Amino acid sequence: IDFNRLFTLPVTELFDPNTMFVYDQYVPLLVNLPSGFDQASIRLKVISY
Amino acid sequence: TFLVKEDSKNVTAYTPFATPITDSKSDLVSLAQLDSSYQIADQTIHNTNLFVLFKSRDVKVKYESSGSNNISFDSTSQGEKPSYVVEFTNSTGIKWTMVKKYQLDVPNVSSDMNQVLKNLILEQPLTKYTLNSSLAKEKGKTQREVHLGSGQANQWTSQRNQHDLNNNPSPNASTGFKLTTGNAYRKLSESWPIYEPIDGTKQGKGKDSSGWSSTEENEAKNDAPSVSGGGSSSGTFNKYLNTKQALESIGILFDDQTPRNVITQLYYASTSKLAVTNNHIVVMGNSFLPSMWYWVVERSAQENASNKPTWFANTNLDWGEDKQKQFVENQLGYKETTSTNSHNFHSKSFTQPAYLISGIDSVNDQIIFSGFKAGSVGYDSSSSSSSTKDQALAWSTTTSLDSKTGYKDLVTNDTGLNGPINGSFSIQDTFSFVVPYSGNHTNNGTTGPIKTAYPVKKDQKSTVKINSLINATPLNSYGDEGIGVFDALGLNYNFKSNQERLPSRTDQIFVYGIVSPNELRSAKSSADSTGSDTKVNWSNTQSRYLPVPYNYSEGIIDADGFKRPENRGASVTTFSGLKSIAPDGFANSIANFSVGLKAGIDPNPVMSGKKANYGAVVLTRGGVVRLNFNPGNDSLLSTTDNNIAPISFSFTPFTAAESAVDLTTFKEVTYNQESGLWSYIFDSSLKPSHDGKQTPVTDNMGFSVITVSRTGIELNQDQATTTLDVAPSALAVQSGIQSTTQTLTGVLPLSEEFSAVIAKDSDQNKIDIYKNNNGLFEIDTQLS
Repeated sequence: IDFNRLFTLPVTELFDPNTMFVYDQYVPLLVNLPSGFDQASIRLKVISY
Repeated sequence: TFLVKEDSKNVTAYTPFATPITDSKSDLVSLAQLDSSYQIADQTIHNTNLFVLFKSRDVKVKYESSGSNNISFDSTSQGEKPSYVVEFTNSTGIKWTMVKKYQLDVPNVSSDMNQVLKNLILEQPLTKYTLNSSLAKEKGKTQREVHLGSGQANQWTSQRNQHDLNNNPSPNASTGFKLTTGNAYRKLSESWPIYEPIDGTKQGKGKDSSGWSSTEENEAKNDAPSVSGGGSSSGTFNKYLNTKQALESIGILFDDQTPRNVITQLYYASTSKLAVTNNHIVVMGNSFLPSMWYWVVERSAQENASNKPTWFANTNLDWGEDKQKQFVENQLGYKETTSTNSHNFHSKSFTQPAYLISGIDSVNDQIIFSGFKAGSVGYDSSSSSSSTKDQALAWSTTTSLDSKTGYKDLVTNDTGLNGPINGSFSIQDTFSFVVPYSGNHTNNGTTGPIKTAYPVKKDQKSTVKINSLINATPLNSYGDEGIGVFDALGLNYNFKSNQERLPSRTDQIFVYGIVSPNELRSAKSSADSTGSDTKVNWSNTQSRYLPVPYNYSEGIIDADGFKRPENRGASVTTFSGLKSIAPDGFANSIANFSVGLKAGIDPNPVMSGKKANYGAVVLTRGGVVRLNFNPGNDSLLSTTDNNIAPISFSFTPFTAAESAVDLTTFKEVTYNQESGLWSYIFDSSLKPSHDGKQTPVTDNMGFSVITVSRTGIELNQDQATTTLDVAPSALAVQSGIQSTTQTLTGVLPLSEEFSAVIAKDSDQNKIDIYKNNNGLFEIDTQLS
């Protein structure tokens, strides 16, 4: 995984505090998706941090 | 992500979880567009790019005494393989791509340089199996023997004024050591032998390359034949040692069983360490054999330009005080040159020509170096005759007993400045090897001022040929006498109420300093110079007398002024007599070794408005040295009182655990920015396959790791610590990571309180995760 990129910064700005869902740009860095996939169909909820 | 050198050419990347990245094993030699003979010598990370030093096992260099281009690659023997430094970057996983490629061209030689080189002679390198008695050389002519002659004993007091030795109390002081026998001395075009004398007082041939090749080499070959395959070599080994295996392990290149010439050896060894700054790339030699030059490469250099090194002989260093430099220079060789062809380093106006570089690193755009000063003195090549014929001209420069206390006064003390003075002196119920008096002082009272002079007779002045030599060790005088043993072990102390160890300013001299980008630009200018030699000035440098631990030698248990009667005995007085009990993988206990200099920025916060602290650690025989710098000035750390020793250097002794570690097996030195800790990695695979008696080594498997930590009050911590008066020190400690079976690949400093070790115990890899307890390790069986 890419810790050295955007995982260097605190957990704070890795997800929306109000909705508790991981921001839509960070999702491809944590999920193994197939070719030509619509990233709108999936979402990552934060259960603990 | 972490990088791991799998072998001499490949590099594999590993994730922070100690897992390898797939399709990351890159052959950087191929990627750098270099042939199979090339292997990675050193690697460093600057900016975000990988900087790699490469050197070929096929390199051959030549020295021709005639012409303009005196040093050059032997193109005729398919040895035109210069070293290269390559910048590599990530275009992605990990995909390496070459940025810039810099070649390391041979040095430029001036007419003034070539006059010294022409007759320059070099001692065969010190090996793991070289004994005190190998280094031992036959004692030379006495002070009165040279200046007055034989049967002139009764006229020292009378005739001494005429030879400028006015009021000298040492007629029997040795003028040097004979080059008739002992360790081989060879010219840049000549080659060293795989044989080392067991007793250098009676076995070797010295500078007589002709006498060795015609008769002695055959006796050496018959006495010390090499192993062939298994077993333990069926040879007598009574007069000589076969050290071909030890030679190869320190980087000596061979054509079958014959080592390559001195210049080739010198070259290959000079391209060993790498340092990178925003504008420059610096390459320096290794700790095993002396370096006469160093490379300063401007990073903006065109892809097909030739990068020439700068000679050490032009690099003027600050030895501390003006006097401290003269002691080194006045012994380099004789001046005046009433001959013609009496050319040495001092006469052609150079500085110290060689160093045994322990390391090079960079912090905050500054280059940091250290290392021992290689022993370089003059010698006689008269060939009919003069009294000093076939003899090196060296003497002890240790401070006299009556000297004023305080570091500045001890090191500036005029004792042994121009010539010899130390011998053997009975004082009260004890003795000394250091001269008791300096200046006007005598036991009776005071007389005229005491003079010393270069061991060359004013009558034989013209018909004498004083040329130059360089030794493999930090020692200048190899003469078989007591003062040499006391000078090498540090057993010279004064008898005054407040005891201090009297320093030597020529034997066992540790050099260190910090170089700015502009001081590097001067060194580049010096290297690219056309006509004359252009001198370089390095200002933020210092020197220190750092001798080997006395306890590494049998018979010595303390260092004090009072010496026991048994300590005056030739068995614990001479080099040929002294026995070694040294555990640090060296048969000798008299020559000092330094390795792995690594600088690092202190994580601990500093007073607001003050720059972040940084220092460096290097490993020496018997302990750890710490190098202290002031970050506000980017200069060496200093103090107001001159009576205290420069606060820019501190030395902490090793314990049996750290002394047990074989320094010749140093692999890599690392620095954790978060921890503020240094990890010294030793690969036991770097051990030579066979000893001096061609017996196979049974301990050449495994590894060991030492941790170095900052100790003492550090600068700019609070308003009290804005200045210091004590040298902040370091602590060498055997970490807890070690093996005697597994063959190490690399150690990932996984993250602050953890570390991973990659090794092979059959052929298959094994990842060992150790729990880090701020420098101290213990294996976790639960983390596989």
